[PDB]
Amino acid sequence: GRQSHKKIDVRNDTSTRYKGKLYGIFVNYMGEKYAQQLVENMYSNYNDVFVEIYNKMHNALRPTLVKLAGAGATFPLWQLVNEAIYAVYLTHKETASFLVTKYVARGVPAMTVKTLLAEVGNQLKELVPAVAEQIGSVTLDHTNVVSTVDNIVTSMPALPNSYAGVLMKTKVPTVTPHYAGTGTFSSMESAYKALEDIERGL
Amino acid sequence: GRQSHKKIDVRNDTSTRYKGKLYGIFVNYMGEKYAQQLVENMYSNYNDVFVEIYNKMHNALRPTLVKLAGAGATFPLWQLVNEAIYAVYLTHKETASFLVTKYVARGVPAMTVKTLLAEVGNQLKELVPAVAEQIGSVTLDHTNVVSTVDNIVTSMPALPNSYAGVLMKTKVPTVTPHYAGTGTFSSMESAYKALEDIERGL
Amino acid sequence: GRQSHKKIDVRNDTSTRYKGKLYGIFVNYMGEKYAQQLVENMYSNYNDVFVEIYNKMHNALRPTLVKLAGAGATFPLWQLVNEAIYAVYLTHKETASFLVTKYVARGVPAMTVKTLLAEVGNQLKELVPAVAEQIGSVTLDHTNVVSTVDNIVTSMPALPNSYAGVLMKTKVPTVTPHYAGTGTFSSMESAYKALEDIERGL
Amino acid sequence: RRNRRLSSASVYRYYLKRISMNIGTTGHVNGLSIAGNPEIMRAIARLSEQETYNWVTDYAPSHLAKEVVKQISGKYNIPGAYQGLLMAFAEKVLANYILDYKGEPLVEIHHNFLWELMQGFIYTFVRKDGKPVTVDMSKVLTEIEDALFKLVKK
Amino acid sequence: RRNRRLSSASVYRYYLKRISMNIGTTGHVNGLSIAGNPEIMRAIARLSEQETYNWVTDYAPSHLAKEVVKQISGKYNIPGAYQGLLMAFAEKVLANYILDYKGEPLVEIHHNFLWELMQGFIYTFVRKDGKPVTVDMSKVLTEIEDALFKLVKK
Amino acid sequence: RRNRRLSSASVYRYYLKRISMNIGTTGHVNGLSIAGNPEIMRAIARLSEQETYNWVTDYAPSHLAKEVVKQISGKYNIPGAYQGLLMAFAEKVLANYILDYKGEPLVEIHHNFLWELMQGFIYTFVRKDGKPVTVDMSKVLTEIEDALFKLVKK
Amino acid sequence: RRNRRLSSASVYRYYLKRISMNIGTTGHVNGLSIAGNPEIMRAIARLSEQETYNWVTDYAPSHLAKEVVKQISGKYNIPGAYQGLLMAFAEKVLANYILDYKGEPLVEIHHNFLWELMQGFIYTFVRKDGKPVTVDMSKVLTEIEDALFKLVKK
Amino acid sequence: RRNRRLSSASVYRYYLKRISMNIGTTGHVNGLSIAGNPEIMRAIARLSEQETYNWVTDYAPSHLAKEVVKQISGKYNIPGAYQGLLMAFAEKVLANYILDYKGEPLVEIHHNFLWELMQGFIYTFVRKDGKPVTVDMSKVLTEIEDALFKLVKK
Amino acid sequence: RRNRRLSSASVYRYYLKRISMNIGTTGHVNGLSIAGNPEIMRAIARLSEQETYNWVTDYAPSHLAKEVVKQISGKYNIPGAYQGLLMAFAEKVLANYILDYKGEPLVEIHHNFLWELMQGFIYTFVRKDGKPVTVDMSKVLTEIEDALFKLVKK
Amino acid sequence: RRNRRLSSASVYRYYLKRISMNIGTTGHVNGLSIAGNPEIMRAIARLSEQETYNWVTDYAPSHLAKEVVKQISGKYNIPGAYQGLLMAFAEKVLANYILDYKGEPLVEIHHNFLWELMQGFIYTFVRKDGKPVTVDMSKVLTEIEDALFKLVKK
DNA sequence: TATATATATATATATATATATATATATATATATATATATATATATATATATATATATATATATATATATATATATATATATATATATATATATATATATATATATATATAT
DNA sequence: ATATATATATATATATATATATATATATATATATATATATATATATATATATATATATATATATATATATATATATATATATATATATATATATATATATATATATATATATA
Repeated sequence: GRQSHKKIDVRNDTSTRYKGKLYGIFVNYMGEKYAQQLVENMYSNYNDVFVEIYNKMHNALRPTLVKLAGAGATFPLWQLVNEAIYAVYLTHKETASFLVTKYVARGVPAMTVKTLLAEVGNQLKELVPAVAEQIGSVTLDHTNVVSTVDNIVTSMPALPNSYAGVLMKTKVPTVTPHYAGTGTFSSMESAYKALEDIERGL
Repeated sequence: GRQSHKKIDVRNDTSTRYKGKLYGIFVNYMGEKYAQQLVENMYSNYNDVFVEIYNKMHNALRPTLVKLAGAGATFPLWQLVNEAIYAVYLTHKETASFLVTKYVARGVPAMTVKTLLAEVGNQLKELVPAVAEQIGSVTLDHTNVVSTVDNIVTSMPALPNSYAGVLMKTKVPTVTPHYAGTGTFSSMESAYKALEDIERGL
Repeated sequence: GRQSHKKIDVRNDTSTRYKGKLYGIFVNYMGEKYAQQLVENMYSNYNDVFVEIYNKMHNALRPTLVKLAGAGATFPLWQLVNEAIYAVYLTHKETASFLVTKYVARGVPAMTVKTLLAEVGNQLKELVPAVAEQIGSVTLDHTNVVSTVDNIVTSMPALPNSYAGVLMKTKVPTVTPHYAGTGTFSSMESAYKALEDIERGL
Repeated sequence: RRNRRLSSASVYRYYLKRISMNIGTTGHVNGLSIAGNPEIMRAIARLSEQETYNWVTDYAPSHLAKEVVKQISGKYNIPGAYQGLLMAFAEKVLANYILDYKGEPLVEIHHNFLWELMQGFIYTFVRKDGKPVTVDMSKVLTEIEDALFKLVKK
Repeated sequence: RRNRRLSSASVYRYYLKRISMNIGTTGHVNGLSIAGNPEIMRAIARLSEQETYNWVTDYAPSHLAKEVVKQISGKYNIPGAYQGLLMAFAEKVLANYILDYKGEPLVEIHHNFLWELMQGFIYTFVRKDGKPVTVDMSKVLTEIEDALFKLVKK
Repeated sequence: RRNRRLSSASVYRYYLKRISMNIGTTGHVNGLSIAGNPEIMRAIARLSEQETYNWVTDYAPSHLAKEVVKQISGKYNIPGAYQGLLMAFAEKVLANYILDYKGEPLVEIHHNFLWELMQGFIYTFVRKDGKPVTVDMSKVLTEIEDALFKLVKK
Repeated sequence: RRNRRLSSASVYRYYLKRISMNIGTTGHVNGLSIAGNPEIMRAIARLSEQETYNWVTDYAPSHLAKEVVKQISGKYNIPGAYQGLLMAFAEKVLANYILDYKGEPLVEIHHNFLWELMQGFIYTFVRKDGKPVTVDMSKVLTEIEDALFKLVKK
Repeated sequence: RRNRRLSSASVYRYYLKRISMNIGTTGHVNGLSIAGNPEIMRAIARLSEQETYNWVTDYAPSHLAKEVVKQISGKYNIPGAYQGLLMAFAEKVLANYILDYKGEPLVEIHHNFLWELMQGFIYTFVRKDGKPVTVDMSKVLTEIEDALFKLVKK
Repeated sequence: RRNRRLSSASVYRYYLKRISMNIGTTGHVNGLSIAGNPEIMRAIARLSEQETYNWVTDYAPSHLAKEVVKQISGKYNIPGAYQGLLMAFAEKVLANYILDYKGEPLVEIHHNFLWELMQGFIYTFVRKDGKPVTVDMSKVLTEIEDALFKLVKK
Repeated sequence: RRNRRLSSASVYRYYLKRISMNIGTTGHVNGLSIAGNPEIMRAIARLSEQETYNWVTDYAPSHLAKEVVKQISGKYNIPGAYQGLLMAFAEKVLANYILDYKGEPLVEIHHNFLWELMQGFIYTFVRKDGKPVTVDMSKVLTEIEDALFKLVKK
């Protein structure tokens, strides 16, 4: 017993593992070059959607999850924030009432849900412009978040999940972390990438 | 339940998926080089017809669909715009009366149909010259679209679908988005393509 | 029902489809290299005869067919022009009387038949020299086409279809569209071909 | 492809061609090895058989429509071209209206196909006896409709 | 893919395509050598068979749901589009609520799918006789719900 | 990976993926040549089979633990998340304590996992009837403890 | 340089010319020896690639501005000169105000560019039909402003 | 250069000569070292290819203009020189007017080119049969105008 | 040098410019011969690589300081100039105090930089909405202090 | 490597890894060509087979030793760590003394391993019931000694 | 067609030359091979024990990394399947006729 | 016979057009939803392996020593002798081809007119 203690996260190689394994599978479908281009496009899409949104959200929110219900038993919070990013924002398929009802049914305190919804909104408005405009300039809090987001969702109908998928960021270009203004802070991460290839003779 | 949330769209790899899968299938018919040329020509045609017409129309109309009947239940609108681009334009096989009758029979408000028809006219005249000339210089609206399109269709006979298929763009060349005048705006999309291969050492 | 709307025409790949499929069949008869040369020669002949004559005539006549009897029910016009190219010209097997009688029997107005015969003659004289010399310098019209073509055909006996098949263009070389004079206009088609292979690394 | 009256030969043609397509499909690239295994071969054979069976069972109505159109044309002495055209028309009207009823009235399709047949709709035909005859398209169009509804017992 | 009513053809199609996927999976790069060996070939064949069997056994409920939704549409003369939409709705309600009961009440999903169907919920439909008829979505929604509970014997 | 109830398909999946890993292991660089030889191929196949058999034989106890945790959650109306969490707890406690007995008392692990489940230990849950219920974590923890010893007949 | 529509050719042109500039930079005088070494050559290649990649990534906004200016001009029939000038204005206002918001109100820039366009603000243009038309500068200026605010959804 | 009908030869000639120009461009002085590297070589190759593709795409209109001018001249038995001149005229009128509509009415360009053709506008040509014929420049100039408007369907 | 956001391009630029400086250093006068030697060339390459590596590893702290200063400015609507000035201040206070702790108390540096910012410490800023706001220099200086201590967890 | 109970998996693992080592051994550089030859391949296969057979036949004694050490620890409730340590002790004493008898008396090795086990020779262990127990290292050391002689029938 | 320039080719005798071949012996130089023994050099091998460096194996536990496998749900990327309709593309299949192309069948003359 | 031409004509199927239409399947959109996967997170827990340590042992192998001996082959000598080749010189003589002469022609190209 007690074999090991695995850790599941984005480890600066999930890109490569994904590309490699899927390439290996698809060579038996496409031939070399087609499989190459295919896995390239597949990972690019997966990156620009899932990484850019969900991973940034998870990294931002993890400390608050630990403060509130510090435990391995935070998985319900993770699925909650996932559905928040998907079901409510970018789709307006459900009102805050649904989530709060569901997770108090799942045993989560209400104000916790309200707080998490507030923060995920406060950061998602920074990530995607469309939500930032739909909510406008309102700081979310467990006292005002439910009413505001419920107004926003009911004002709109259910949007097709195509909005949640790709096109949202596709149509609108954004400031890079390689710009002036508020895009001059993070490339440190990418910076390492550069160093890496130089050391590998690349 | 609720396994996933799929999204169906042109994801900058449908070219590769199409080419690869059909190449794999056909190599057991042609051999390598012949299957290669075959899938090349096949995707070329499918691109320059379906992409250039239908996908541009869909990307133009999607916001208006969400405005009008924002829902997952916009599939009738999609099939409507498909039939409009095919059955009425480029073929003159049916008049506006037919579509409006059919879709109110399917439960669609008539003036909505008229608006969508007006807009698909206003954009197809931009995409295809022949339709722009058949309609002339008249802005369509849910007040006048039906009369004008009925005049045009009744003036013409049922045209062979050979027009709607390939020949339309084949016989007449158009201004590229790589030109002066009104061809100086979109290559941004294509631009990315170039960058991509440069990064891949291609 | 209403599964799809197929369109049947030359799509810059019928060359490859023909070659590949017949190659696949004939490998089980001749072996690789023999089947290769066989399909190469077969398609070359089919090209230089059927394409150069019938497809050019079809591309010329399609618009006038749509003007005259715009319909999907234009097939009788197509078989009419086919017989005209085969039975009357290049063989002198029948006089205009036979075609006009047969197609008015099939429900075609006479002056339509006369007009179509006039135009197909007016272009066939441009395509093939021998027919141009047989008719001389007389612009055909529904007022004079019948008498002229009847004189030409009765002047001749029935000619062996070997003329209509291959030999006609085989014996006499013609000005290429890669020439000065009246051969300086069309290579755009072939031009695209060249560009294509350069993009394929070919 | 040229016209060929339906017969068992057509069934077998479709069967074998589907065999080729399926062996192409399964071993997307490794067609040879898949061709060498007898078990996947049996599976592909049975699949192609079932596919032919489906395609057959969903075609008899079209055959009956073409049959009644043939009978009507024979009764009106119409050249083959328009016989095939009316076969296709009967197919269309049974498919979109009789079976699935896409939302369109019959007379709408009637006038659609009328404009399809214009050039107007009373064509003259010369029988083998030299006696010219005339028939109205819209008349026979409606005529086969009633005959069609008689078949399905609508 | 185009809509095709489920039949054995679908079973075999899924079977063979899973064959291709598994032969791709095992020999991650050495697909050819793996393809040549008949033993791993038998293993992959049996695996794809088992996977097809699993997928079949976990689909009959959705099949019955689509059946009853089809019946309801037929008795209320609903066009194909909304037939498929209500099929999907019934599938959703049986999955998330009837089988697993994720923590959400029925009428909540009811109003959710109501907003899904808005434009607002009493759509007027023209039958083949020309007699226009109107139906409330929420009513026929609530109708299939209780009828569904009758199926599972809840 | 997504949740999948254990079945023979899982056995076969593990089998084939271990085949790939082993053919990778033997021919560290010359994977192709080793892939070509049928004898080493037979050896690798049998090794993968043996390893799968090992992994299967050394997993049934965890399966029994997951079963009893499922029964307990079913009788106590617990959402899936905590069902899986308690499955994991039961696996841990049987492994480190019941089978190998690493040197630690039971109630110590009990309090450890209690702090694991805190936020405190009496959670309120809403059944399908709308009737809220409350359950103590430490009680049901101790509850499945006894039932666990009942299984192994400790 | 003459006006050329954006294209991949532009990307590659910028790439190569930056290559020349960088090979000039590194070997400040000993350009030949640095040109002879393939390693520093690969380094310079990747550097120029990165610079082009950046310049592409940070140009799409100005591109969309030019796009919407083009659409508006086409709708109001202006000769190319003023179309380019309004593209310039749109980029100005999005850069200084929309993105970084240097300390200046919108209407201030509006009047600034107005005096830029004066001579005097309702210009007359003769369309291709011979019908003369007039348009106010300040009006369409404010018009494209709101349109621009719509794009970024400001 | 001498008159040579457009052909694939032209495409390849332009391609290779642009290769030479680009390799001249990048290595402004160190052309040799740049010529030695295969990577920048691939870059230059793809650049020249893209440039040829651009130039090809932007020539079909002028080509069709030359085509219809050739047809008209053949119809009116005009010596090659004036055929080329009218080709150039059609290119001009489509470019400046039909595509971009620089601010000038058609008839103005007509009279411009009329003075271009004077010496005065009814030229007499002796056909191959010895039959002299006369044609008015202004007439045929107008003739190709309407014909041109038909091509683009203007 | 003008403001440029950090990026991989900066890494490469530092790399190449260090190459130039090193080749200048080694062959003090006969730099040409050293430039011709490939071995010393590899040595210089690896030297410049290690140099960039050092410089990068010794920059992340100041970068994070600039980041948090950017966040504070964003929440307090500060013009760019003062944002950069506070970035520099945070860099100074982490360097001299948090890392090495030269002999000076926090409030001493605080008042030093305050006299740096005087003219006196409550500046008026007019946001994009036209609403003027005021902020105390000393307050936010104290604010980023504790905030900085939070980052390094000091 | 992590602990793994001896089973056929171990046999096959050693077998294949020795295959890799041998194919590396024979073709000191030309590993590929030797890898392609099936005859030398069979040779290497049989060699690795014989090698595993040797290694197996030379391990049963150590297996029996570890078995009896396990039994003794079981009767004296000793944690796994010291179980493995005593297994190693027993293997040492059987090898160096019982089989080959290197020149050393038993009690000498006994005191050697005693100095190995000090910190000092009566360790206190708290059983699963909470009842602590103490055991003298030297006693059980001598105890497994004689028991070992009983096995070998010395 | 006419030159000249040398490139080869086919018809009969001299070069240096090597292509060799033989056919006869004699050399030196060498590649090997024996036949007896002697070295040094290194290739393994066995004998006994000792190291070091590794390759695995086990014996207990502990890590990180990973390959999977579950157990709960949530994503993303897909692979299919379905349910509704619509495309384009192509696989066939009809229904009428027309081509070319070639696959075989039906009237006399050559290979 | 099989197969190829030289005319006329079928049927048959191989494709390709020429229109209309099916059904089927190949993909692709368009929405809703499954189900099965391929991965990826998110926590918890296994199990099995790939490694890495953390101690103690094995066996096995790879090398290296530390002595003694083999046998085997790698070379090198030590002497006598072969045998086979690599050349070389001796003399005589063929044939073959590779270049150069010594005449007469070709044909073929490289040029030049």
